[PDB]
Amino acid sequence: GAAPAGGEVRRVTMYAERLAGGQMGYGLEKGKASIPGPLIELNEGDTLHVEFENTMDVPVSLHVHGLDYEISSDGTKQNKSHVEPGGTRTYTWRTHEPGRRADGTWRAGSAGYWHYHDHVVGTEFGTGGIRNGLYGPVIVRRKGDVLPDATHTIVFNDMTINNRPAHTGPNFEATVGDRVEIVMITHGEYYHTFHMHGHRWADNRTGMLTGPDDPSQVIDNKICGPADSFGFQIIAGEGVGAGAWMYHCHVQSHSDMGMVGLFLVKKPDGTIPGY
Amino acid sequence: AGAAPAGGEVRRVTMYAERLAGGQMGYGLEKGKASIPGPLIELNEGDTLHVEFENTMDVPVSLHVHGLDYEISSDGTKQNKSHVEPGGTRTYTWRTHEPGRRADGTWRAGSAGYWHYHDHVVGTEFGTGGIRNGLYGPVIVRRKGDVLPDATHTIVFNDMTINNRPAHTGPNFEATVGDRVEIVMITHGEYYHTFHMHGHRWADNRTGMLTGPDDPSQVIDNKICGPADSFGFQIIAGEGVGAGAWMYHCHVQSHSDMGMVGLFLVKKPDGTIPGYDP
Amino acid sequence: AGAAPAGGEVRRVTMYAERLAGGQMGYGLEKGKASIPGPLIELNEGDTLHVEFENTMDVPVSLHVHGLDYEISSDGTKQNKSHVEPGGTRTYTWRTHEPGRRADGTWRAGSAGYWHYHDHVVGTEFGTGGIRNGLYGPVIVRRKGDVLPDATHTIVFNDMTINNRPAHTGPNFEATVGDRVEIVMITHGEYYHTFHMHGHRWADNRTGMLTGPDDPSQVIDNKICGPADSFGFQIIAGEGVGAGAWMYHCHVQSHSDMGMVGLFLVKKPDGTIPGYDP
Ligand SMILES: [Cu+2]
Ligand SMILES: [Cu+2]
Ligand SMILES: [Cu+2]
Ligand SMILES: [Cu+2]
Ligand SMILES: [Cu+2]
Ligand SMILES: [Cu+2]
Ligand SMILES: [O]
Repeated sequence: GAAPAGGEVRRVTMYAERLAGGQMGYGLEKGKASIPGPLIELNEGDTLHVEFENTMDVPVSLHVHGLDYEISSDGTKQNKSHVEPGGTRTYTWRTHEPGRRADGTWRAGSAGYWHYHDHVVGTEFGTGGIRNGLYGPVIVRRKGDVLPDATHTIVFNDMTINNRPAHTGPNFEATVGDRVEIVMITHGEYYHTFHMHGHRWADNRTGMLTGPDDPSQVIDNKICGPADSFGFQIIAGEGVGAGAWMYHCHVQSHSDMGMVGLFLVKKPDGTIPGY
Repeated sequence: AGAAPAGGEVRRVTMYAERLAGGQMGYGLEKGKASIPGPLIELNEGDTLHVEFENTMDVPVSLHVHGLDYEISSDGTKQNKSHVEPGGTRTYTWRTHEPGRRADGTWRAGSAGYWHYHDHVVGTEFGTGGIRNGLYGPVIVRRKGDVLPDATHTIVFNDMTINNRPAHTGPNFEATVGDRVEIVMITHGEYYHTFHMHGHRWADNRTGMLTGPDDPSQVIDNKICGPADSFGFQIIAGEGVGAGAWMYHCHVQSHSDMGMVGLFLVKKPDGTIPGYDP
Repeated sequence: AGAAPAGGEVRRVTMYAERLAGGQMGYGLEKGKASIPGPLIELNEGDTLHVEFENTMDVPVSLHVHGLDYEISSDGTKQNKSHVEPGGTRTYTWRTHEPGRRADGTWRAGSAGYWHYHDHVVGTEFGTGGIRNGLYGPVIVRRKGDVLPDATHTIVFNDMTINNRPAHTGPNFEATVGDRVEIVMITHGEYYHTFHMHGHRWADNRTGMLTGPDDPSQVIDNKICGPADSFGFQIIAGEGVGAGAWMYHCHVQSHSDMGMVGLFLVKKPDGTIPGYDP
């Protein structure tokens, strides 16, 4: 389980659809929109052509963080790269490996925990579409990056997690020992502090120290604001064992009002103690 | 300088939750000795700590810890039946570990860092009322080799207060030029803050100081922080700037205007402070 | 083009505080040419700056700097008798230093970084009124060997404004594809912000560039920031993405909706911007 060298041109169809009760979501297939939208992952060097269709009765767009795009795939009304109702457009995202420039400085690669979202619904900064649920995670991996057993996306969108009703999680299940990858994105109006019980991570690209010389901070509590994105991998229950491990925003009124879910770590027989 | 040793001791300490003057509540290591912030707990990586906990209050209370190892039975949440009924007792166990290699080739981070414990049960199932009342405290886990300070001070931005104190009442912390001073900085509650120190700066990393010339960590004097963030650092008091009454404060402008200010009082060897009135 | 030299020279500038139209206030290096942000001040580690300061206004004002070394007499605070009366003058003295090894074996962090200065006295004793009015500016301290830019631009999030400008009025900055553009980014006031740049990214470290393949610093295009935070980076204009009208904005949704947006206009060599249609 280690990511390869990138460099493939790949193609994906994507759709924007209305969901129940005023919401809106991205999907890989019509009738399959989700909140958050589909996970996209790539290897540094890959190119991705998103053959995008707006099935909605209002204009919509797709704007991505981190990845390379020319201005024609900005996905903004300002640069006239939104999609009209019933319309179709191909968005192109590219990625690159790190390397030394001609001027001698080091050019950072595209790898990271990134995300895409709408930019034109409600306002010309996508305020309505993001509130409605038009956001999704993008993982760009670097060659040799350790691959996880599972990937789970947690989005703090105003006072919700993934636009869900308060105090309804979501929960994620794992088994003690699993290598679990979390992708953490924030949207909207408020700052938050994402906290996990039982587990901790490095505040750097991959969430893991690169070895004994990495001076990165090891934390279990990270402040974050609109359009911030980070990720990390942990070994479930490592050093702490099985249980219902809570994650939540640590802003006191936010947890109290429902920004909480469970990381359910099972013992090899499936049981979870005290839960 | 003096350095932390390797860890591995199994330790035991009694702790109590007591009601304090003015609606407050605090932790302490001996009866009648609770404080806000609670007592500084110091461990070397690999140490174990058994907290024999006693709740002397009329409300359930708990003890939850950041960053350290613990099993689900020491979660300190009502959700996993780990709170302490009024008058009750419970042994909370925290463990730590050193960094090292896993079979998968990845590096496992250690427990070292600037952590903190708080209540999870008073007021709400997230300790909102308990934190407000003052049930928080710092925990430092040291890695083998860490430089040891001449003194450690704990600054906690709890909502609009520093350490639950009234506006414009510090706390003030005294040192002499040349002292190696360790700040532990915790934030709690509802609001974001930015911690700023006049005349001093630190590295935004684990220890607060650069490991050497190849360390790319940013050097700052202003750090945004939100509820349950904890970071720490060590500075040489007055290094390159001299003695005097050096302000620390939140840099959110209405927060400093309203009293989130204290004084780092750096003295000359003779104990005086140039241009300052006690 | 080129690289920062080793610092060490003693320097002089005159700085003025002036009233500006619309109730604003600004600093400048020459009378009648105050600006918001204030004039950019550049030093190399080890340089000393003597600022002969004149307050041309009818209320007290001060000059306080982040990051740099100063004695308590150059704190710029009323609290330490370091403000300037109406009509008065005062020499503020800033020092900087190189990184190095201390006697007790630890590494002293240098002064290099993206810093800033601002008033501490107009409105409140934390300069709440001066900062609102526009009394802030950038200070760069470079390390020996730092790459130098083609151009430097200062972007200041001051409450719900950029550089005290009306909503949706920029500023816009122009480059040519391939230009090495430095950004100095400073936040002031009451609110937290998230600084976002379309089509470009940087490392969240001191220089904003990874020191090499061993640098673990995060790469981002969105940084949370709060009052008195300062960071900076250098980017290659259009690098890997080309020409266009690339927006930068605050990504807090209502903040962008209500004005906190500008444009990084990157031009082809012939000077055109494809599909720029204002
Ligand atoms: Cu929150
Ligand atoms: Cu965005
Ligand atoms: Cu504050
Ligand atoms: Cu907590
Ligand atoms: Cu903003
Ligand atoms: Cu300041
Ligand atoms: O955006």
